[PDB]
Amino acid sequence: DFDYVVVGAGNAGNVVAARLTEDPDVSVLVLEAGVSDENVLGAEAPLLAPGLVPNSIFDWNYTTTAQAGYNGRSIAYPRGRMLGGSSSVHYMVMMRGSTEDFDRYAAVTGDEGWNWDNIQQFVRKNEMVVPPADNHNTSGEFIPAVHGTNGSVSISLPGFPTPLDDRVLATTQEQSEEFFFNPDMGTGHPLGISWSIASVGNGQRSSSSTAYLRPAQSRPNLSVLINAQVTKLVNSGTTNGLPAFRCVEYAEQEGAPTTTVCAKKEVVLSAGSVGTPILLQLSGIGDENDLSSVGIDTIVNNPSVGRNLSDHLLLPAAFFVNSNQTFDNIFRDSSEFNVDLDQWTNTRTGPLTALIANHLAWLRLPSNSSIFQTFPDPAAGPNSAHWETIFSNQWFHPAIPRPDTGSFMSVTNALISPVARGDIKLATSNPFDKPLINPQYLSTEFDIFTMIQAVKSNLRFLSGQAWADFVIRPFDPRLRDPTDDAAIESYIRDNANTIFHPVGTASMSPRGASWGVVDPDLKVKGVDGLRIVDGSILPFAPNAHTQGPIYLVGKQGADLIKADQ
Ligand SMILES: Cc1cc2nc3c(=O)[nH]c(=O)nc-3n(C[C@H](O)[C@H](O)[C@H](O)COP(=O)(O)OP(=O)(O)OC[C@H]3O[C@@H](n4cnc5c(N)ncnc54)[C@H](O)[C@@H]3O)c2cc1C
Repeated sequence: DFDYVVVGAGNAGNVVAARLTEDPDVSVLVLEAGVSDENVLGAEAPLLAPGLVPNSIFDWNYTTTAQAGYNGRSIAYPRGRMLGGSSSVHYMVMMRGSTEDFDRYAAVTGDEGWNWDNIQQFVRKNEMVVPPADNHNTSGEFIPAVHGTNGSVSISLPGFPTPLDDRVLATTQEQSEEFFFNPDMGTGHPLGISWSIASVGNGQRSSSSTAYLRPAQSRPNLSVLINAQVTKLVNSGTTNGLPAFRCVEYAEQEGAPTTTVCAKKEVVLSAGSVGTPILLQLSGIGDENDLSSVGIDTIVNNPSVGRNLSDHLLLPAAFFVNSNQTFDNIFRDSSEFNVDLDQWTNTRTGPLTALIANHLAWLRLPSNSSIFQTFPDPAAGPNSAHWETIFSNQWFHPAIPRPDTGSFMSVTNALISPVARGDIKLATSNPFDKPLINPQYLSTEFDIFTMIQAVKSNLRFLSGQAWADFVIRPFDPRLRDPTDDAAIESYIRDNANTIFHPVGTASMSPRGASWGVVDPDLKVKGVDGLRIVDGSILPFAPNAHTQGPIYLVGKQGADLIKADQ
């Protein structure tokens, strides 16, 4: 049998599998619930990413419970269900977080190994900078010294330019008190307006399966099974005075017979922020009251399982623009799409290599904001963000289809420092039934107050000279008057959604602490022979879209595992 098993084949799970098998005497089995990523056009051409999920064979098809903060709406909660995990369906944007995120992870676990300086070594293992598809001069768009040159994931500057780029840059000069330029987020200082960097190499997706699992596939000590959903972690004995969890049961689908396999050393859960708590609950590790309400016997009582869920909420907003160079028609006119598909297929250049956004703004509330009279600042620290703004050359909205007429740019906000916390729980003890995902969006005065300010900021930005001949009007007339707080708040609660960055449902904490699910070396508290390496362990939302930090976790976690061999 195998030394390790390998719970999901995702953003962090593929790092662990590929790193452990560098040593030819260590065998790993990866169990992935989903299908192959191989020759899925929508997962290779960057521009086609938004279409892949939610309603599809590549998605788990999760939704949230009804949100009172969103006037009663449930929203889709997409997750990738295939080789590469969510790294095969994401928008490829790459950044690591602020220095304050990592120093706070160190301070709260007691382990200086997490921690901005000590983590930089993994950015170098993790990434290499390669040319943008259009091969433009990237001089002054990032700082080469703070990025990798030899690591596994290919990253680059935007591969196709847009009419927004020069206007964003001119706003950073016209409006520099509020919107100054940031040369590179890799400094650990996220604030300001920076050029996007994305996990794209040679005009296509660089994902965790392309970058780690595929090169490693010729190894005889690595084994990868797809269509293999783990349905139970099995309490396999008692070792080191604790219940041991080194066996798993897996099946192809509901109703099929289950296969049992064991690890000699450890089972590694890399099922992500939704997949990991629910699997623990299904195996009897979680809140005793919740488990017995659904007919499950508790083996380890730990109420932190599935709690402390943080996410970045999303606010979308489209504006009509005077332009024929937006990406909207690629999605409406088949001739145009096919001309750009041909160029992409033959040369890996043109519109299909384009990103969701070429520029990103990371922003704070004023130091004397009235909200601070009743909330302590929820930012990771004074050099970190309250919100983000993302500028796209088309219509972008997760819940409203692109209109048939009009050219658009969109201004999407993400709330980076929420006060809200939610949970993930079981509705039933059937591993094939969907979970109850309740992020509790806009359930605090800080969260709604900040999104109102975010909209006023968006409107000062679009009112600059650079936009005068370009922006015509908002798609939604509630975005016309920046002084009308009632109209703005109505807009936010009818439109806010998610930007897909859940963390925290299996939080790491100090050894012995009375909250958290894992120790700082990522071992499950109250159990022997089980380790968690994915997004679920991060105890706070970072200053980053979450592939960047999650790859660092995948990287320290592989080392943490080797250190106990
Ligand atoms: C539409 C969307 C857009 C996004 N946009 C971006 C972006 O631009 N940039 C960015 O940085 N982040 C983005 N994200 C964030 C990022 O993709 C995730 O935060 C991160 O990749 C997840 O890392 P992971 O290793 O925790 O989980 P995953 O990559 O989700 O992997 C978990 C794996 O576990 C498998 N699994 C789950 N349960 C089981 C089981 N019981 N048995 C077997 N297999 C199982 C899943 O099928 C999956 O393959 C996006 C995500 C989505 C859904």
